[PDB]
Amino acid sequence: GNYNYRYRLFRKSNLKPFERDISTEIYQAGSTPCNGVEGFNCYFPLQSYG
Amino acid sequence: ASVYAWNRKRISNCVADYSVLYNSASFSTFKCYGVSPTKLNDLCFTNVYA
Repeated sequence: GNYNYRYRLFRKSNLKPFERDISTEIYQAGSTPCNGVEGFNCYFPLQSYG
Repeated sequence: ASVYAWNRKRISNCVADYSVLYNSASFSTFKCYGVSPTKLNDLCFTNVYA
């Protein structure tokens, strides 16, 4: 399994055309704030292909 | 109910506030395989099988 290729599953809004966003910021998918800490409804934006 | 005789609850003819169910912290697993969790309060479906 090669995991060197990563895609962004989660983002707060859609990208603009020809826009590159390389920010590894935690994503708030729920009501409880994350404050940069992983947990419930706080998922890493980058996930690897299997 | 037991898993071999799982009850099938039909939810229809009503308004569902999935945000209230989503924001409860006691749920340790909330995984959607065909829809988006944040779009449950916007989409409309014929009936729901529980």
